[PDB]
Amino acid sequence: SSIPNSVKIAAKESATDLTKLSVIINNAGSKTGKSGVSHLLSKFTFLNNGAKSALRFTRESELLGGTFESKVTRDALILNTTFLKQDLPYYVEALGNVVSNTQFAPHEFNEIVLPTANAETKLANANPAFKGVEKLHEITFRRGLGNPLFYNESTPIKLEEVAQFSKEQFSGENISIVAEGANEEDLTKFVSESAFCYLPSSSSNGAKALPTNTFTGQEARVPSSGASSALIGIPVKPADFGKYEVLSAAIGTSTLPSTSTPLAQIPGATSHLYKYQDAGLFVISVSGEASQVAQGIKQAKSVAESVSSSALSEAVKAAELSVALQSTVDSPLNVKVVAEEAPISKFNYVAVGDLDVLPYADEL
Amino acid sequence: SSIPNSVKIAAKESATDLTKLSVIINNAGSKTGKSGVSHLLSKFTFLNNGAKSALRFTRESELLGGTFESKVTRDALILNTTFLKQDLPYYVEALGNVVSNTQFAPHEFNEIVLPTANAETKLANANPAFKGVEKLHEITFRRGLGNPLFYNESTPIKLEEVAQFSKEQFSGENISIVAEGANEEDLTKFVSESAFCYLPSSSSNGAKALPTNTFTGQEARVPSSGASSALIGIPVKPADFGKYEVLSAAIGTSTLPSTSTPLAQIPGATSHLYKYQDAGLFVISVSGEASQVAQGIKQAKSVAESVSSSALSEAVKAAELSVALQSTVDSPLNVKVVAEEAPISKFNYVAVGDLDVLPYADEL
Amino acid sequence: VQSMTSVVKAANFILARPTLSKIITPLAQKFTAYAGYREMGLKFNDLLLEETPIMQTAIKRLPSELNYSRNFRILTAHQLALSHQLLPAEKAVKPEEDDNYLIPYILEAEKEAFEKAELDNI
Amino acid sequence: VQSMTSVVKAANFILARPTLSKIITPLAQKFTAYAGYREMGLKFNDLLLEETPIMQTAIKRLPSELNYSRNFRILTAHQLALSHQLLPAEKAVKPEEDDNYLIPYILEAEKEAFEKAELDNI
Amino acid sequence: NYQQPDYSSYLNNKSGQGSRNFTYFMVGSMGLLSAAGAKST
Amino acid sequence: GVKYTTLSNGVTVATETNPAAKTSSVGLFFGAGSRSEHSHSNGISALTTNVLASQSAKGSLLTAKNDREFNGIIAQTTNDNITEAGKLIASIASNAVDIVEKTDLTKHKQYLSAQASAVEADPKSKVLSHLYSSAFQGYSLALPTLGTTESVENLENQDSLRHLAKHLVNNNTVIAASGNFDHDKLADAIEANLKIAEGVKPEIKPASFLGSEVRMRDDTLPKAYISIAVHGEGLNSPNYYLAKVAAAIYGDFYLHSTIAKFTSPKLASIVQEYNIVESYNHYSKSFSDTGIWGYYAEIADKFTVDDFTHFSLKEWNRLSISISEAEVARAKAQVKTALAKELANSFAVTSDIAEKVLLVGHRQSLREAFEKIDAIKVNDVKEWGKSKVWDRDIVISGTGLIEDLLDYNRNRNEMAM
Repeated sequence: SSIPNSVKIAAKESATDLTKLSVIINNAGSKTGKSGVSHLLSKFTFLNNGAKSALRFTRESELLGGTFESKVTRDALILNTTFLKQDLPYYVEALGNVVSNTQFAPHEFNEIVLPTANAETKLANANPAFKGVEKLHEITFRRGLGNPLFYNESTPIKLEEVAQFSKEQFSGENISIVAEGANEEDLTKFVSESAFCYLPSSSSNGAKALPTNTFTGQEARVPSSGASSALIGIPVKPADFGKYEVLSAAIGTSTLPSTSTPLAQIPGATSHLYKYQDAGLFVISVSGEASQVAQGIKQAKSVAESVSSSALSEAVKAAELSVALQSTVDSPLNVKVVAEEAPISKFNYVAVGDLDVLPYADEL
Repeated sequence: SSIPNSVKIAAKESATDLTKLSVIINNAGSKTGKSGVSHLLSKFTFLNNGAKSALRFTRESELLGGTFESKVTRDALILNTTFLKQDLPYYVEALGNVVSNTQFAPHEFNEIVLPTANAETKLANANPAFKGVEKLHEITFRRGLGNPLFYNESTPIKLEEVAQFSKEQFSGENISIVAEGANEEDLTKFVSESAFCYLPSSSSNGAKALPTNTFTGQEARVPSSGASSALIGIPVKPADFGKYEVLSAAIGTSTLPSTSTPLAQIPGATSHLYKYQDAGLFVISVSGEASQVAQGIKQAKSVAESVSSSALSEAVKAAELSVALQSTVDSPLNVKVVAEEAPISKFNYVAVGDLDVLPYADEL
Repeated sequence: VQSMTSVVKAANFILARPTLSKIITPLAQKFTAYAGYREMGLKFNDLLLEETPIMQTAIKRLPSELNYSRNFRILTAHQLALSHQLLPAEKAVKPEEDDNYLIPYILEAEKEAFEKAELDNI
Repeated sequence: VQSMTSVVKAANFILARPTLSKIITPLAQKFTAYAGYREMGLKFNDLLLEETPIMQTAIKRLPSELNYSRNFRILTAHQLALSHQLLPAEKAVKPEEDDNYLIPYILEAEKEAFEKAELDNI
Repeated sequence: NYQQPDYSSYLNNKSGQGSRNFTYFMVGSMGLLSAAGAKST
Repeated sequence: GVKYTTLSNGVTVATETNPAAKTSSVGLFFGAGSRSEHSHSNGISALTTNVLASQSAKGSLLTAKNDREFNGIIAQTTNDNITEAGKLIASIASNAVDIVEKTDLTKHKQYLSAQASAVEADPKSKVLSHLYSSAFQGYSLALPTLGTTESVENLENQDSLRHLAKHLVNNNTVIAASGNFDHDKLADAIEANLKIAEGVKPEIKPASFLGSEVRMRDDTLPKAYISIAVHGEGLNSPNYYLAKVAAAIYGDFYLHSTIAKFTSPKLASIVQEYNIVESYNHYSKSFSDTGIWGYYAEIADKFTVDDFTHFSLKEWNRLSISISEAEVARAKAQVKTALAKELANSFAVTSDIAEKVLLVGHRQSLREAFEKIDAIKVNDVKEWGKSKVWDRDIVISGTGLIEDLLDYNRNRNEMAM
């Protein structure tokens, strides 16, 4: 159902007595705004409201036993919440006061949003696989989906930019509420009487990200200390999400930790199909010691291609399982796994770590 | 002149009463060995000897008023010394004990060469122009000349590797002594009676770097805090060093600080032709604020091309001046400036800093 | 000792009634003028006792330009007291520049502290 | 106090002459055995007075494996002293295990210090 | 860099090494008077 | 071939012609730096030189030399093209007023203001530039060599034209050269092309040293940058080389250099017991009649600025007492090498020969300088130390993380014991 602001509301029952309510801001992710504003906004989103301060809201939520989180994705900014079914009228209201009338106080920008954002960026980039994936996105999609998922000092962000990116975003058309374990009529009533109905019907100056414009064949290299990594990225149209998913499930994927898969036989290797609204990225990554990774990535490439279609067929059911597991409420997916052949000749390549040992794209 | 070890010795008079004596190890630079070993070796080179310790040699040299330095270049490892004409028999002897029987003690690797190397790497990479140039070399020359000029933790180096890279290098054929303000016969006698005559005639297991194999069209981007930079690099054969030199002198170059040049009219812009034995790299760089650099690099690109040949002709004398200025003893050059047209369509592009603002190669 | 919130509440309690504002405001202005801090280049907020966690937090959150201006004012006041000389009326802080710049930050810190105390006391 | 270089020089002064080595070396071995440090898991080099800039430099210059083994030996000796018990001959440090591992580093540090003093004294 | 405040009036009229000599004289006189008083006490 | 030539007019052509010079340069200098400016017109000397140096060159490299005392344009070319460079600058100079009259200074003023701001951004140049001013506050020598943003913005063509007509005169101008070329051919080329108005040499504006401290405490910077110096011997002073020798006794230091642990100066060994300082630099800056002797230092630790100043100044005390012969022998050798290093490039010697010919009227080749330095005994250094260092007034400058830099009295008291 929807309200006059064109906010999409979806609600379905859940296995447990646990209401999982998420607000997905369609294009407030790292793709839309200036590089990193989405991450800083995700930090700010719960740190004050017109209705409630941060301290009061956090204390009341913990008293209520619920959990609130704000995760930034390239497509959308997701505000997750998980609370007992009894506490729905509270949290929905809170989320209203989060989407609108968020204070954006500088004393929080300098204290709780820059330190936290920098700490998260350092922690994530410490893993060479994640750094390689970010670079691979940056080179496969030069703008939009290529924007780094986290804030970086290389692109300074002023608080006014974050505040102006909260406004002209966060429009009724641009958000969707998704609830597991909540009645759609009750959630609709609460949203209607919440702050959401004060949102602009349509953003006056929405970013309106330009077409994806996938660029294939590019390679990059990111020197780094510690563990090394090597990643191969195939851009894919949405209609191909099925094919590659099956291919991933055929060779082995992070979403499906399972030995005996072709890719698992080489240490540190895993594949995953990042799915987005208008484009996707099939990533084959190997991590660990540089000398081991050098041969591991070549073996992983040789495994991704030359996979028999007969063997690919059995992977259809595993691909359906993987899609269902990834179908978590915050990121719903409708992917028709089809098992057709998936080309790999158009790969991008990115190496991280001991660049002296890791191979170049011409070596595959 | 030469000794039985095939060591090349060249000596010529100098304007001042100052002997400048340099030992150029032909292929002990960052191109040859494992990435960064040349820099670490440059750190070790004067830090101990069989004949003299670090402390004794440094104290005696300073008492003698001389200066000793060890700079690493992609082609060769250069051991510079500048001392009064009276002190030649000392320093040459010292350099002998430097090329051979260098101690390579671990307590120096951990105390005076790793901290110093890391400090120098951080100081140099702090300048976005130098970081961009290093990346541009890394992408234009995939190996060899592309190796970073300085040691980096991303490629761990063990002391034994440096010690084994000093041996099998530093062969008589592989070094050249060049002296300004020293008589060739006297220098030859001193070298013959120095430790140089104990060097291997030819290295048994010299690295013998592979052909340059320039790769053109590649682009890279290096996020960085502070000042941003944008660089364009044209790989060049040695025979073209003249042409590009003239072109550089036509638009403006770092070696020739001079306003009124076409490139100097845009702030922060400078050009330079890095010259090596078998390949070269013409680099047009712009540094400063990201927003300024974004347009500055495009203007510099538009200036490098469309430069009139008639205007290019006047740059011939400036190019000769630039070659003479760069002809410093440690890096002698024989470059015939020709003034012929110099193509730029094959450029590589590298951006450093606020990657959100800086352009992509498709924007030139 | 007295919370800035309490004094602001009392001041608004008075100011809301012209019956008392018309009587006290002239007296308050004369008292501040005679207080002698303006002639030293100081604003009211500069006199506030910094050595309190709430006050330190409020100062830390102060904008860069205001913080630097406050530092210069404090340094000038220290120099004047050290030299036993006062700024003339021309260089003195005019009444209209007593902008109470630091009060909002102190009140924010006080509100945070009071919310913490109220929430953890239940 | 005595420089390790001086004691090493004296030991080599003696050892160069069998006339004195054949007399003292047995006595030295017996005296080291009776010293009682081996039974506590300590080597000679562990007893050396660390609190000296030369000695601290030498230890800082020690390889990782030797440094960790020395740390364990010192900890074991402290535990044995605390418990007033000694290792049996089986677990005691054998005479051949007194390798004087730390002497080279101490001598290098002493040579550096002596070179500094000699050079700056001219 | 910038224009310094004018100290002309504050500057001393006396010689560069002379004023410090006079400062030495009075500091030493203070020290030795204090020594004499301490001796007496 | 240091020989000099005086044209039909009083202009002197001094040329350090020397075979085996890699490249040759010629430059016309007139003795009017920031010394000969005043606050309203500060930076005009740099602006007018930049405009002249901005003129089109026939393949030559015109660059502007700007300094406290002297200022001029320098052209660098290959040895075979030197005569063209000589004729070029004479054309630039003879047409100086005409060029400036029609020249639009807006772009040049932006370049000059950008330079001055860039000088302020670099902590060393700011500290040194402030240091020179604080010592000479109240006199024209305190003015920045390149001027200041607000001062420059008020400059107008009339200001420079007044400046050139006052200073760009035959008696106040010199021509310098260096490289592998015939002296006579250059002199003849200049005479046939240089036409300048006659005028009296402007009296050099006096300046006097005033011990003072200028603190720019900047807590956002990563390191503390400080410089402390005394009234060192300037040019045309018999102790000019002696001052340089004294500076070389303490020499240079850089904590992250391979030579740090093995360098001779006593202060270098002292500071490493705690890693007190990352880098420091002793220097003897010398002007026409006044010089500043001291050091520049960058401290990367907030808590060790006072420790450095104490030890560095304590080391200065050893100039007058317990100075070792080995140090003087080291300093003499180090200065001689440093002196010869400065004169390697033909550009550098051209600047140097112009400086001496203007500010002292005569020049000493390396042969004479080596004969002078070689004769410096330990006693001569000690007498100089007592004269110019012992209990003498210091001038202090500092910009970053200065909070630990103890005030003037503490540092000044360390100058005597």
